[PDB]
Amino acid sequence: QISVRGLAGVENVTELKKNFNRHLHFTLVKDRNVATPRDYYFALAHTVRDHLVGRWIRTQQHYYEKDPKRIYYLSLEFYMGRTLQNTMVNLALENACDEATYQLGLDMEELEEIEEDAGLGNGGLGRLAACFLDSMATLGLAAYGYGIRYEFGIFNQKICGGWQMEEADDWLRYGNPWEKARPEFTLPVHFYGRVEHTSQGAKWVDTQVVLAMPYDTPVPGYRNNVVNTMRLWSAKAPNDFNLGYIQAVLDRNLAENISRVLYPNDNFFEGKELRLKQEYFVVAATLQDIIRRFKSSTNFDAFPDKVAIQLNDTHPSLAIPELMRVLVDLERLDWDKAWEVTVKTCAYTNHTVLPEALERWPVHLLETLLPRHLQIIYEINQRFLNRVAAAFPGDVDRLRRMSLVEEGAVKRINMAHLCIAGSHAVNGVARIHSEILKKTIFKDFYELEPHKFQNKTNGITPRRWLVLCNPGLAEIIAERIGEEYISDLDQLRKLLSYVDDEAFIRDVAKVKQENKLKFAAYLEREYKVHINPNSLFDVQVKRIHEYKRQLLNCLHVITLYNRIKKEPNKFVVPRTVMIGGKAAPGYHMAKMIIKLITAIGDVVNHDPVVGDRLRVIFLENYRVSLAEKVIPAADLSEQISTAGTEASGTGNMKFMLNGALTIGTMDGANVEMAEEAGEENFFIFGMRVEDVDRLDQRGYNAQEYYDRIPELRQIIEQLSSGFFSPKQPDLFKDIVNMLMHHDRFKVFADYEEYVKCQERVSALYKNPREWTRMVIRNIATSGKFSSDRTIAQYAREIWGVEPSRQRLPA
Amino acid sequence: QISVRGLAGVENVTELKKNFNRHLHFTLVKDRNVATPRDYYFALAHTVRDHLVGRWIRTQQHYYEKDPKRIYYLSLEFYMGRTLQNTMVNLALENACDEATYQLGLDMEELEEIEEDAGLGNGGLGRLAACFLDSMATLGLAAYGYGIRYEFGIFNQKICGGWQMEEADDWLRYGNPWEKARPEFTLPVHFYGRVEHTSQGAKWVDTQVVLAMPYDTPVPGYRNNVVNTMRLWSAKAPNDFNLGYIQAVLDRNLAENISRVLYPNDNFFEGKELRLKQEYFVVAATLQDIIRRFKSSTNFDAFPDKVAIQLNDTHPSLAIPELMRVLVDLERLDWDKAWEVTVKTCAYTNHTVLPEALERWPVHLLETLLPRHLQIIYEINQRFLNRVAAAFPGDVDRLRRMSLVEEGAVKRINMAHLCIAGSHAVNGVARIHSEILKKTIFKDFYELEPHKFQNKTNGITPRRWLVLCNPGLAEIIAERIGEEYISDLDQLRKLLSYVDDEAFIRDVAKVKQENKLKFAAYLEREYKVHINPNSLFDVQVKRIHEYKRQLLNCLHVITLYNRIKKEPNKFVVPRTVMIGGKAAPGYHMAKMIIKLITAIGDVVNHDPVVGDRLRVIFLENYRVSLAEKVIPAADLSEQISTAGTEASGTGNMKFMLNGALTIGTMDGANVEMAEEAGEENFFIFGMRVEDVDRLDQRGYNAQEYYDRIPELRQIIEQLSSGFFSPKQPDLFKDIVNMLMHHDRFKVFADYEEYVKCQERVSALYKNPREWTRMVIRNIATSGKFSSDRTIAQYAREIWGVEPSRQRLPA
Ligand SMILES: O=c1cc(-c2ccccc2)oc2cc(O)c(O)c(O)c12
Ligand SMILES: O=c1cc(-c2ccccc2)oc2cc(O)c(O)c(O)c12
Ligand SMILES: *Cc1c(COP(=O)(O)O)cnc(C)c1O
Ligand SMILES: *Cc1c(COP(=O)(O)O)cnc(C)c1O
Repeated sequence: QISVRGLAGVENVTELKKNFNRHLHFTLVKDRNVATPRDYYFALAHTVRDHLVGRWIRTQQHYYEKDPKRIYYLSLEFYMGRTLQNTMVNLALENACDEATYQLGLDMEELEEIEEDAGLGNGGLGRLAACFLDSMATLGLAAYGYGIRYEFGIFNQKICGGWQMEEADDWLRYGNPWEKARPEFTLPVHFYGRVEHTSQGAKWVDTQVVLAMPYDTPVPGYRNNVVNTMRLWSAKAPNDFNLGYIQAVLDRNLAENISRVLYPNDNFFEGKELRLKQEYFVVAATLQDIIRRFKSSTNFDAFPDKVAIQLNDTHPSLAIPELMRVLVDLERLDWDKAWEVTVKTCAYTNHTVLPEALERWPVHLLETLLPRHLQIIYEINQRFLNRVAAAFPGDVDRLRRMSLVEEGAVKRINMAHLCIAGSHAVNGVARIHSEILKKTIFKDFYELEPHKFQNKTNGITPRRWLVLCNPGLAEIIAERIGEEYISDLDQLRKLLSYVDDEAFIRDVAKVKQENKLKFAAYLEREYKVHINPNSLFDVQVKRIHEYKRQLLNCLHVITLYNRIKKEPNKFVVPRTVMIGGKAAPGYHMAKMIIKLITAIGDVVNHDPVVGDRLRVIFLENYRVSLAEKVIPAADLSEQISTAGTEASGTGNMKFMLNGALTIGTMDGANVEMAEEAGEENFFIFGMRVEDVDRLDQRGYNAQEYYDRIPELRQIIEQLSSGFFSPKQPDLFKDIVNMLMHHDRFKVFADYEEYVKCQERVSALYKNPREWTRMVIRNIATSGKFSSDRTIAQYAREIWGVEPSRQRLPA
Repeated sequence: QISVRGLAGVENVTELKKNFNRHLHFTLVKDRNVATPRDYYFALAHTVRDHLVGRWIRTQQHYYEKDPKRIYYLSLEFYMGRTLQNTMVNLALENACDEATYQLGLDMEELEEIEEDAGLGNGGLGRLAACFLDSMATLGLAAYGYGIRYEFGIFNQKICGGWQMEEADDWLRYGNPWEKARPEFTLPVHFYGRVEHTSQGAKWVDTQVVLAMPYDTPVPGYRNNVVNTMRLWSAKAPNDFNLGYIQAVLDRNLAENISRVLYPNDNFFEGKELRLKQEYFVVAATLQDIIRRFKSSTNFDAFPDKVAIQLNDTHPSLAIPELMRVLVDLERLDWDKAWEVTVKTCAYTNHTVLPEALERWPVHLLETLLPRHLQIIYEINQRFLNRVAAAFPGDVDRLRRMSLVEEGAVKRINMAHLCIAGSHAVNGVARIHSEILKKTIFKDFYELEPHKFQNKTNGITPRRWLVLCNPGLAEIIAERIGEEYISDLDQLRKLLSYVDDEAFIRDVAKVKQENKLKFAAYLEREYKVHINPNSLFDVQVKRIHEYKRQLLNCLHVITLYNRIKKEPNKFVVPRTVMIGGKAAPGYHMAKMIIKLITAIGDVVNHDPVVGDRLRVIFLENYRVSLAEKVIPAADLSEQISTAGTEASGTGNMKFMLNGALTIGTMDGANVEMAEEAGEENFFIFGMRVEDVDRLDQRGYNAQEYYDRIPELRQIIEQLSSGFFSPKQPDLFKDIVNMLMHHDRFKVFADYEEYVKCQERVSALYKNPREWTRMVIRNIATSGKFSSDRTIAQYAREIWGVEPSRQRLPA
């Protein structure tokens, strides 16, 4: 149908049909009389997977012979979403499979909808990992993602009476045709036990063993025939485990719980033992696999020339003392040489400055669980602090601030400090965030080793985030500038020369229109709710947090509502306000915010005076595959975190790429995006970082805003007095109370500027031609935010490897 | 190579090679450079499985169109062993696969050794189920085996210091290429809850739900292109299960424990709640599948014309009240019509008279777990006892004896009584066992309903138990009488005309010789132990029990030893005594017997005066695949249970078929085997049933035997005084104590006759020609003990369906 989806060659189509029928018969053991749509999905998945395997085997063979430096991307999260369409897109099979399926009388698009998300992450950090794997394969890097094969990923969110309920996400129930179990490469991981000192050094003894079984998933590059591996470990008990009889067998569950479930906290540290076991399990099994591969080429001097380990946040920070343990305890290198190798191997990416996200493990946990690692940690600390003492003699406060060991009722290890001491590079994830690392929370470390600290602004894959989810937009762009921009997104810059082209303005706006009709329809089918597709689609989708200020958005929604009620007969630009995202299960406040949103929707959606001028929708179960649908359909992207709190964001980038305008604060990558498009092409408002700091220095007093802004006061009164909750008048008193007295995120301080700026958005939307021209300027300047750019910068400035666009042979 | 293994056609061999390489590449994702022997096994398994699927789909389609009466064989155990070779044999692919593998430079026989046993049973009862499935498919019956997919089958047995240690049997670790998950046919099973009575009848409410997910395994008939299904249920939690968050997810394990592990008791009842859950889980999920299939043809009158349910022991006895529950509570039939349908549907096979095997569930367990079933049970009981009252008026003792409810400190349900009341047929498993059911333990039931009680003597499949494990013997038989005997074992009778044929005597004896060399070699390789292959192979293999009298065998071994020590320079026929089998984990006595055997082996195998005249080997980890190796190699089969205790046996039949002579009591099927071969062709000794009864009537006093038999006294003194355990002199005092004071199985009463009869065996073994002639008479008369005969008798006299040897089209 559309060109970017590749060729439907006669031969190709015939082969796909025959392979489909082969899998349906031999793999699924069905005929056409009994097959369900699910059977059909699986037959297609197996047919497509068969095209990946030869390329997978050739790529892995290529790395064996050439022996390039290998990149190991360690993460507790890989938020992959669906694999089938992505695989078609990257192998250029999309149109052929469309044709083949059509001719067997099936709708490929219906079969696509049957695949479960691989929801092995919370939000930004795990989706980033997924984008990075795509980019590493597209750039020909010898890269491996390593993580945990959780049996249950992020919970499925159901809204019941306006409250979130969590259901287990049983994503393996029907099988995963993408993974290959590799039970032959099972490795032991040790826990508990104790340290004995011999003449022969320290020995870690009387440990409990858990086995780590790896599952490999192929990661295809974009049309280059490279297929890299994502390896996820599963926990299995040893066969002599516990070994009355029955209970010993049933107790195998305690060891296998390690890989059972993803912790569903986004940007929040919970100090539970099972989480620490997860962290150690992935690090220990991964390092042994790393060392094994290196030995198949005694001489550890070359180890950092052959290996890079990237730590995605501090979650795999134990890689540092684990690598020391192996080099010192098992390979018998002396301390200083081991440390040298460790530092040159490891690099740390920080993802947040929020203090509640920082991992600080109680010493007594590490003592019981990983006694040897604790000793290595104290030793790292001592040698590190001796270096601080020598550079800053007499500065006793600096020593206490920089210690890996924090004093207190409970002693704790600061995992961020350990990552910094034990890495040759530390990066933040957007320019302002990296600056903040240098000026505030890692200032002391920056003064000791300025050379360690770098920026690598985040990006997103234009494969998933444009060609896959927005084929119509991909197509009208390709019609003008060709197809090359897909692996070279800077080429979108060529579109600035079409900003005054009537046919292009028309086509951009038509795509948006088609995307909106398609989403409006999807809302009706799967969730029985009726929207005006001529309204402005005002979207905020992301995890529910106080720092993300879904609450600021609510205040605006209520403001529009109160303006309509006051002047019912005035014209207003119609809007559909869509907010979606999951709350962490024990995050009470986040759960109250979901409930407030549904309560506003209960009042606004049923008021006959409002008509179809304003609708408030809560998008249930927000996840990667819902993002693929709602983002192409958006007009306005809400990115309204208090300046200084969103390290980067990546949602902001998805929407820029897909033809939405942005209203946001100067936070995170919003700053770079505004600089790329021009500030006049962006809806910037609110305090800057400097403003937040000024306000904190004299004290934030929310009452001042309440006293001076009558629109704001009316909103608070409505909330307090039961307007949004007639059956429980005081239902929202925690929200009000927090806003008036305990708001770390300064919702009221940004309210006036926000509402004003929202009026400018409305004014521009009345003028379709100028809106679409500003959109074109956004899309045309989104090149920088390709994760292909990000990855090339990690490769050159951290890993010391050269990216390559060369295709391997077919 | 050998004819019975089928044709190696040029085309067939070429296709197998290409399919092998396809699976190695696409299914296993390996090339020849990285593949392990395990990879090679899997490639072959997938290649062979592909030949089963078309036949599987055609067979199941055939049953849909013809709609024959369907047989449902319900069992908590299916002891399948390995599948690959059996599948080749039944599809006539064996020689082609041999050729194909050879040409790719692989030894098929090495790859065969890599497959794990499917060890989903304890012993005789579960192997019987496996033989029956083979026979049902060979006879063209529309039959389904239903059971539980246990994650851990019977434990792997390791001998450590002469003691059994149990290790978990993780048989799915590497995947099972034979099964097909069928997650779309998942069904709910209910537990706990309570009964409400409406005007609308009783309703079972507030239950916990566990889901039953089915896995299907193909069962191929012998060269008839029929492939039947074995469906095993796995337990899964519902997604809203429990649904802090993490703990709720981890607690999913409590529901999934139902299918985790096989209870490793053979012929012993342990009244634990988890076992009752297993029993209900398989019955509830199976009945719903049965009813569903029946409805896809309101009218339950025809239900027994379309369905037979065979209960393999009382383990699925809850099928009876479950079927009542569904008919009465859900379909709203009146009681009497439901009962009529239930009785005509169900049939019960009893497998033992040992009282410790009888299942008697405490009322309080059923009350909590299955409150509605308990009410149906009391109602069944009441109506049943009213029928007894009317036939035997005034006989109040009969009422108490026949009750389904036993009185006592703890009230209990007698599951055997329930099976009898609720079945149109009850059978024992050998002629004497069925007679004993009529005369002793079910006498009262037999007087009420004589017509219910039948015999169906057990048999074994000559596919696994001859062609597969003993191809050389199969071949020299086929050379004389052709190949037809494989599905018509009565044709072995034709061999009596070769009893005086020198070439045939020579070939029978040569096969035995080859089998012994092959086993002698296998002992050396895999277990480092050195045997004389010119000795008599004296084998006792079976579960370790007191009733099976491994101890009587030990006494004989020690007797031979003491005779050699007394007259070292006398000639004796050399023997290798091999004893193997597992003990139930908490069966202390069974565990002491294993230890005694190893202790005798410690003394006998290291005595230089004995030389290679006597060896005592404990065969570790006895299981189906070890039986396939040791049985073809045996000369003498020990079947020496106290008369009246072994309901049938089936091991006895395997050895008869494979050219061993038998020494045994008149117990079980030994009686029918002796009657088939002629008593002069069998080594019969010991008390008959009548003798045991006479001895019980006046009191068994072991001291009398000790006082009168000096050989016996010396043995007891040696045991008592530490001869077999120098480091712990009193190690065997429980054994001695039991033998002298508390022996229910009368080991001493049979000792003298046993030793004498063992001398006759030795005398015949000195005369190779006459030994082999007696062997020929055994093999030639083993026809009756084909499970094809057994199954044809169940089909005609219980199920009311006609067996068929017609082949379905290819
Ligand atoms: O996920 C959570 C995130 C945050 C949070 C608060 C302020 C700023 C950043 C993150 O607080 C929490 C507090 C809790 O008691 C809890 O159970 C949680 O799961 C969270
Ligand atoms: O499996 C068992 C079999 C028998 C047995 C004893 C005499 C006749 C038949 C069977 O006794 C037992 C006693 C136990 O205490 C025990 O834990 C067991 O597992 C068993
Ligand atoms: C991109 C993405 C995120 C990150 O969104 P932010 O707005 O950067 O917080 C979270 N969840 C999903 C499903 C995503 O696709
Ligand atoms: C046949 C068989 C049995 C039954 O043997 P008996 O001598 O009848 O008790 C038990 N275990 C295995 C592995 C078998 O093959």
